[PDB]
Amino acid sequence: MKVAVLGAAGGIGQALALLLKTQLPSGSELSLYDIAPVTPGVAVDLSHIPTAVKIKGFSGEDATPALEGADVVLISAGLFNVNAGIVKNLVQQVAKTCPKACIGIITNPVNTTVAIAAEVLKKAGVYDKNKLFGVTTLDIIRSNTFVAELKGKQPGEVEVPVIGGHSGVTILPLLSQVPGVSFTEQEVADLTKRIQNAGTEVVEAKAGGGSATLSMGQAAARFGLSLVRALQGEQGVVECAYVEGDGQYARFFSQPLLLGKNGVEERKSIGTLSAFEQNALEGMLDTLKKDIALGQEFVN
Ligand SMILES: [Ag+]
Ligand SMILES: [Ag+]
Ligand SMILES: [Ag+]
Ligand SMILES: [Ag+]
Ligand SMILES: [Ag+]
Ligand SMILES: [Ag+]
Ligand SMILES: [Ag+]
Repeated sequence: MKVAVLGAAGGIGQALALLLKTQLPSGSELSLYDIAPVTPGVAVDLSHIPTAVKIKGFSGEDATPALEGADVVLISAGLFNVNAGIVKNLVQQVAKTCPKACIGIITNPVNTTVAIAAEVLKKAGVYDKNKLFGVTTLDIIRSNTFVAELKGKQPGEVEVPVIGGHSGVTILPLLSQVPGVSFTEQEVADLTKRIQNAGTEVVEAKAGGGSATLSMGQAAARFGLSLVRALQGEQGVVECAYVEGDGQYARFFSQPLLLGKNGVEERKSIGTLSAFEQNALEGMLDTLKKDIALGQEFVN
């Protein structure tokens, strides 16, 4: 099982490649691609770590050598028009090479970049809605951290469902579904406000030094590993991701997903929502639908 990381020389990409090199199952393969000429040396660097994960790095404007045989493609390359054009170009490159591969978009704005990728794969006639994922895992592990700190739980034993989008008011953590933990109405609003603004927390603390890179690589690594495990045939692998589903709330929407040997095996229901959550859901659907349309019009 081969994972291709497009944009592997950036902050997110290098952290993701390090975690995949050290945590991918034995026998996996890892290919790094980035326009930065350092990328082949990034792979040789990681190649000295003693794990059973073959790794090779590529540069230049042609990513196709890195994409050959890839079963999973994670795109973290990357103002909006520049990043939007980068996502569209790289997804067009994947459609020429590995039309099967599961594709996880990390490049922000995820609410828009996933719609960009979908319209591209459609134009190439290779689009499979069970194989395109918007990586929203950072919202989950942030919610796990904030809930565990507030409620005095072990951070590794808390799992918060997070649905909707990946930006601002479209991030809706379903705090009413955390087992064994109850929240006041003040704690729900406060936690929701911090979870929706957590990206700005990092930008301000970095004093202009950028946004989240290390925790984003950790979240992307968690999702990629779950995908790889499910593609190997492991059962009961459930992760949340921004995907094109039934369109009950929006064309793309983050929800629990049973993963399988072909990507999505079943889109699980979001479950019961509290009054606060159902109101936060319908209050942000307009912004989410506009996020999607922005990506749809960028391609069309
Ligand atoms: Ag392939
Ligand atoms: Ag291929
Ligand atoms: Ag696949
Ligand atoms: Ag797939
Ligand atoms: Ag992210
Ligand atoms: Ag979730
Ligand atoms: Ag989930």
